[PDB]
Amino acid sequence: MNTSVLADEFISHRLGLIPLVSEDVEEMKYSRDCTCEDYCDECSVVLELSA
Amino acid sequence: GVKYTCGACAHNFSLNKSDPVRCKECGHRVIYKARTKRMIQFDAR
Amino acid sequence: LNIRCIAKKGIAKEHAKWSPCSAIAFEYDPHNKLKHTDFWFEVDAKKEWPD
Amino acid sequence: MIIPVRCFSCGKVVGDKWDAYLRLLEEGKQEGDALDELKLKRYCCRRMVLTHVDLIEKFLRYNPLE
Amino acid sequence: DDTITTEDCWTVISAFFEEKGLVSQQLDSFDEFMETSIQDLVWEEPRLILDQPAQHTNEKDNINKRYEIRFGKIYLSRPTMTEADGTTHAMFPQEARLRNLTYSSPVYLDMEKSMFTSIDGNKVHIGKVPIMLRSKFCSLRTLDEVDLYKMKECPYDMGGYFVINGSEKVLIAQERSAANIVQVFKKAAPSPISHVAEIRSALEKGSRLISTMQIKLYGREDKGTGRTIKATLPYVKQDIPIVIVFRALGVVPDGEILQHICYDENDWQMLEMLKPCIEEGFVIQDKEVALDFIGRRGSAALGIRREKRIQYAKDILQKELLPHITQEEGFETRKTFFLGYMVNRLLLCALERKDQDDRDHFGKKRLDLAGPLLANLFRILFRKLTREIYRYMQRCIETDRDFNLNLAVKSTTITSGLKYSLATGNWGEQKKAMSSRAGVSQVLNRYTYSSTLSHLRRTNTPIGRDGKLAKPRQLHNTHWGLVCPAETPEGQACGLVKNLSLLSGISIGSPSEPIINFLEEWGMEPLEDYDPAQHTKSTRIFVNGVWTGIHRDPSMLVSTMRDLRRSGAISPEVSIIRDIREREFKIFTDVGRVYRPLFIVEDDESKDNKGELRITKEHIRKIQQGYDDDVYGWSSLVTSGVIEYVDGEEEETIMIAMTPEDLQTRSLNDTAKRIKPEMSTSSHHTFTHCEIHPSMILGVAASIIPFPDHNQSPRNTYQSAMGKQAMGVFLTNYNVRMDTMANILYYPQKPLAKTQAMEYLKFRELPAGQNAIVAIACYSGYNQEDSMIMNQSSIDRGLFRSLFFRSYMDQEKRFGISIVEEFEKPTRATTLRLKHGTYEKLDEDGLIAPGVRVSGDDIIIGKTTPIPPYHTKRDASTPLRSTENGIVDQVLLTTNQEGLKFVKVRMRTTKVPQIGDKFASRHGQKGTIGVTYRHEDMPFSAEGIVPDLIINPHAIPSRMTVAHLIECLLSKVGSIRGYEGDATPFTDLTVDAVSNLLRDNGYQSRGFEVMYNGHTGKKLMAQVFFGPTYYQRLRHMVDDKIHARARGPVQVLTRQPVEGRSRDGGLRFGEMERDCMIAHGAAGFLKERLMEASDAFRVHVCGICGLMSVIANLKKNQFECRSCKNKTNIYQLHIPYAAKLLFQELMAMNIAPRLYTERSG
Amino acid sequence: LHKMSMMAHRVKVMPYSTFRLNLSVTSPYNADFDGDEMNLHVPQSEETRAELSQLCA
Amino acid sequence: NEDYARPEWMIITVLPVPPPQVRPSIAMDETTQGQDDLTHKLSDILKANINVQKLEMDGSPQHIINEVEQLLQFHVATYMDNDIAGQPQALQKSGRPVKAIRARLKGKEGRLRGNLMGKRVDFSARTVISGDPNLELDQVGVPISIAKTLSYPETVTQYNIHRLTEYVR
RNA sequence: UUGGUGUGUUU
Ligand SMILES: [Mg+2]
Ligand SMILES: [Zn+2]
Ligand SMILES: [Zn+2]
Ligand SMILES: [Zn+2]
Ligand SMILES: [Zn+2]
Repeated sequence: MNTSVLADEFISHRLGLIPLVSEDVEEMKYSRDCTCEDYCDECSVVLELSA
Repeated sequence: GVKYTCGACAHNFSLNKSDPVRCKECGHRVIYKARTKRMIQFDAR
Repeated sequence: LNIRCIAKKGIAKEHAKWSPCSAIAFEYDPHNKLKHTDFWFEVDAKKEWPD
Repeated sequence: MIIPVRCFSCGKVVGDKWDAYLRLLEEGKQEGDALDELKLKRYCCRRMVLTHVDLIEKFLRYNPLE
Repeated sequence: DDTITTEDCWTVISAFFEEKGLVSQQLDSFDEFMETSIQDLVWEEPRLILDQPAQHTNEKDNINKRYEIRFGKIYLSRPTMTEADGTTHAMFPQEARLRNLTYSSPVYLDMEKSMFTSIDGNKVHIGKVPIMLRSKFCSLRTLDEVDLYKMKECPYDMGGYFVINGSEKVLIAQERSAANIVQVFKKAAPSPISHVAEIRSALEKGSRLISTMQIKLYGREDKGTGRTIKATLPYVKQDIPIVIVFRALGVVPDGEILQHICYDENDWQMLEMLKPCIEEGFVIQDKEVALDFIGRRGSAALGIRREKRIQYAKDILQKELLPHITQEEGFETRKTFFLGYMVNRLLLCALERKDQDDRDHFGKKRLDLAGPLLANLFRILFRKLTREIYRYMQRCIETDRDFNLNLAVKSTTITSGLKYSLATGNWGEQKKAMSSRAGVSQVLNRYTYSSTLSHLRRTNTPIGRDGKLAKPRQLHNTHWGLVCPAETPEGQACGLVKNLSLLSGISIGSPSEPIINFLEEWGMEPLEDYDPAQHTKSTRIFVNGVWTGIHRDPSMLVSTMRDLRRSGAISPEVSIIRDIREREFKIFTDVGRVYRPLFIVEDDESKDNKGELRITKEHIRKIQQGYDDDVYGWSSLVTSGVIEYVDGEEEETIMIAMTPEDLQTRSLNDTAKRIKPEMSTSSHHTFTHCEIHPSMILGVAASIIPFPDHNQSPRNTYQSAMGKQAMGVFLTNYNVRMDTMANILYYPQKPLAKTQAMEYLKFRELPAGQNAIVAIACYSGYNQEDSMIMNQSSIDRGLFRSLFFRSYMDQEKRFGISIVEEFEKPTRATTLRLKHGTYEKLDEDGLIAPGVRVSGDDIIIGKTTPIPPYHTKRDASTPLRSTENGIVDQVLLTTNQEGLKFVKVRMRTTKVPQIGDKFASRHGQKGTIGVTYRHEDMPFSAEGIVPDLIINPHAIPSRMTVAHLIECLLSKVGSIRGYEGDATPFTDLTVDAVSNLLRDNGYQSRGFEVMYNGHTGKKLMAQVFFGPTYYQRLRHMVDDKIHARARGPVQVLTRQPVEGRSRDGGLRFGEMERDCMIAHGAAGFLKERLMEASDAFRVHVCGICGLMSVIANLKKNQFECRSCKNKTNIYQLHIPYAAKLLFQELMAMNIAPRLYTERSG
Repeated sequence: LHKMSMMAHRVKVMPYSTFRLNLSVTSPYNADFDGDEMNLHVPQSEETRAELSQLCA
Repeated sequence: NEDYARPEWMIITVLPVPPPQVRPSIAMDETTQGQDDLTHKLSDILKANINVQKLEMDGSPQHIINEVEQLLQFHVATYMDNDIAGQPQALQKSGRPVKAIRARLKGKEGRLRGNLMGKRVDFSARTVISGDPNLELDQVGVPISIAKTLSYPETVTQYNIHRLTEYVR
């Protein structure tokens, strides 16, 4: 749910620029060869946010 | 059935394709639909 | 504002939101002893290009 | 509008350094010296904060849409 | 005091642009309209009179039943939306724009109907005058920016423009020729007529054309033996001699005509050219016989005897000739002495004691804004109202009914007229569609903010386009500070279109009568005591086109009056202008003079201010307090005597230095600075004016440009005519506005080469581009001729990524009292002609819910009409365009003007700046994104900086735009020292200061850093020049001009494929393409093109009469040339359908093309 | 404007939707790259294909 | 010449009617047909025709004849030409002039220069260009969508079956 | 899947 002063793909863009920790990342596989049809908890870090 | 959002008092009121379309609180005649029940998607690039 | 993101694993080739790092200096032979570079110069080559 | 995240040229994340930049401006600093203190030394992360002009305050000047 | 520096002039500009804002010219003259013009257009012709007097098959009932209506006061208010419900409420410009409304007010009027009894109907809404935004008589002049966000109006909006049928329209200041000035033009040679003295008349009140007296010197250069002249008059059919029309105006003898005209009995050359005029005009010797003579040509009617023939001639010489001077009589001295000045003048120019006059000397023109335009069109439909009431009166007096007048005003008249005449601007009554000045009012453009800022100021020129003449297209040199020497479009408009400068103001229109009182207030002498032999040296004085008297010494008077404008006894925008050369002295008060301000140099050796500027620093401290030391804005400067206004006529009589360091004569040989001229001609000048600032000569889309004073001026014109196509932020309320075009540029940066002028277009607080990294270096041939390189990773970081908005529309129609429309989801059964998209995305109520991803070719607004008397509904859906994708924002739903429903939808998506998208420098070095490189493959300097935009070396050295380099350098320095460097032109900012600062902050002096290959790191042999610069985004993309077409839509009329992109038309394989196909000669390709990928069409011919009359039944397979009884001599052909169209058209005009298929001889 | 202003070519298929050229052909068509439009007619027969390929190349 | 141009044929007793392809009705707003101006003008001609034949069948005041005949001549004049010198034009129901047959033939956008000598056609395409030196001299870049839209008919022969079947696939 | 006018912009 969005009702902001900012549009949507705008905020998805800015979220795409956000720095994460990936120190442990090589035991996480690539998305396009991970053994799930659309996302599960083998290859995702699901952020749900609602401020 | 649709939440027609009021343009003035933010009231979620559905109209039965029959009601004259105004604000129930001040006569403000502007409505808009609200967002769907679906989930929107984006690829964040 | 209620948002739900997935996090998946891409490289800078897909897009630069997966940039690991920021800015890379690089230099070799700071005194041009190979004459690989050639200065443009008004007056005199030694004076104007700072060390 | 509102501060971007990285630089446009290099890619050092800068977006956090907006609020600190205004707070350093409040004391009477000069803008170059304020960028000096924040460790912004290439001009890439100097134009990504120095030029930037702020509209989203004006968007929150709209007394409530809903 | 001290030196008035540069920033002191920026104090001056802050006071000006905090008083007026920008668009004074709309607002203040529209205030003039609403305050006075309608009151006087009503009280122009206030009464009608009927009478049905006598012999009504009467009992000799001789009764002057005179039916007399007198119009009175107007009533003015807020706009009002009377609902279909009937309720009235305060409409507002948001509620206007959302609802296709017309921001229009009640204009009421009371009617004083009276009756003569000499025997021998309340506040009607008479019309809706639409109200401009931000006016006094809009409800948003006042009221609290806080509440303006509560009322959806942006504070950095400025208004100026109107609202019609929803959308926004504007008024171009249309540019008419000046009235009532005594011109002389010379005529072209293949003609017996060489010199001309012309005028165009128009009444003082009202400003409306009536007469056009013309003079034509008979005589080519030594052709036309009698070198005498005739006149041409209004309401005649033929040229009439000069001395005869003199004797017609009431001066018969030869001696008094030479006394009126001639000023020198020793000017025997001109006196010699005089004599044949009198010797030709001998045959008409006194007044009434000349009156009878002009009765014979000019519409005095046949058989209408001498006394009424001569009456009519006295009417064309009472009214209908020299009307603007006066329309009462008794001042034949005023009339004839005006014409004696004309004869004086035309003989001055025919002996060439002068140049010819020229068309474009810009004081000799005027301008028409919203004020005079509403005056004219209101006058027109007001006369139409007059005769409508008159029509209804002569029907309800025959049957003699006490009419209430409230069914006697069908007030769709003036509302319908003004609504159409700003809807398309075909300016006039719609039943005067052609012969009318087309394109008055325009769609206002909201693509970006500065574009609107220019476009609200724009003037246009009606020469038409008939005449390719380069004299009206010249930048003629009255233009200093009045129009824009940069901005004008490319092509058909060029030379015409004049953007009012950043020091333009529009002079309103003022009571000339107190100015007359100022004239006679000092002993100006009247016109009836005038003998030029008694006074040859007196000064003859004009008020807007009437010579009103004479006086000896203009100097004391221009001192007094010029100081009374320096005080304020006059309107301070009235140009009191002196000449000394003509022994003449004019005062214009006219509407539409383009004035400009200058710093009043103390031009007078009376005190030590002489040579210096009168502007003190105490005034500067006063402007920085905001008040005077017991309100002090720009108005008090104007009424202080520090700044005087001049229009183009006083531009003749001034003396300017450019900058205030040139007023004192200054102190060398430094090779950084610029070289002002010495001005050592006058040892002791009297400078009267010095410029406030030179970058105030520009237009609004011209002051944006960083250093315009270092370029080749076509690139200045290009940059000004591209600055309007920036993507940016247009107004800050794009959430609530619904407009068909809107685009937000994401990340807008104020340019590091800001000006000092961009404070006053707010562009540093609403920019329309970015600073990306310039690196002018041929890299891999991809910037060969003006293409460029762009780093894809920088776009991925968000470079210039673009919001895209669009508003659609639909409404309900009513096809019967019980038969209306309904936006519903149509079935696949009950409804006719479903669109070949799907319907799934529609909802229960016909309008798609937001949040839903939308593609092209599928519905949003399904307007189903049931066919008036299964399968009885019409599918008339309004779809999304065939090119677009998106996700939907804010789906408006409401009620129309009509009372039925109404819709508007604001779809949106976001466009990635990709390969082919045009970009632009700030010096025109434009082009497309040639290629995209990822991050590592760029060249990169010693620290890690890569670039993002790589214009070509070969783009520079011929285009000669050295300002672009100066911007890049100043950019890099102001980045590193971290502040925005003043690049407003014409300062002492050289290149040397920038060079020294870049070096002394630890760099190379002339820009270069040693950059590398990204594919080796083997150093690039030459050092590469490299920095930031301000970039922008022009409105074109490649996703709007790609198109290809196999087949599809053909017109019914000609079966050749259709025209336009929007219907997926086809291209015009035009004439000169066929020419080059002939030159190559391979005509078999041409027979492919004009037969086979077009209207291939098959007909038949009877071989005897050769025609195509042969009726073709095919499944019965029979034929009959019915003019011949031919059934066998039958062939078919293969011709273009348009060629067949030619044949049917011709045979319907009776020419007979007959096609015999064999050579005959 | 002259008999080279239509010239035949060959097809190379590229993404990223613009027309690509050689830059030696910039002189005869007189095209720069500040946004010109250049059209592309297509033969629909064998005959016209050989016509173009032997003369207008 | 007798069998082709016999100068009693330069006076029209019988003015033909073209078929309605040359004046076909246009959907004003998808229920009502605004007519082409030829239909309006042939209707005006037939109205003045019947008001001619009305006079010789009753009491006729001898210049009522003359004016209705001269009006007939006027309507036949504006059927082929609304540009005749000296006289005002034939006018429509908007304030616009009438589209004659002469206006359908002269001018830049008539049928010949606008439709026959040069016209619009199909199998075209159009875009904005870009330089690319990594190419030969006889090569031009093709965006993919333009390759999708346009096509070329290659004949199915005995030496190209396999690829063309693949292009089906 | 309208016509027909008219305006502004691209080379
Ligand atoms: Mg060009
Ligand atoms: Zn998984
Ligand atoms: Zn409400
Ligand atoms: Zn940076
Ligand atoms: Zn025949």
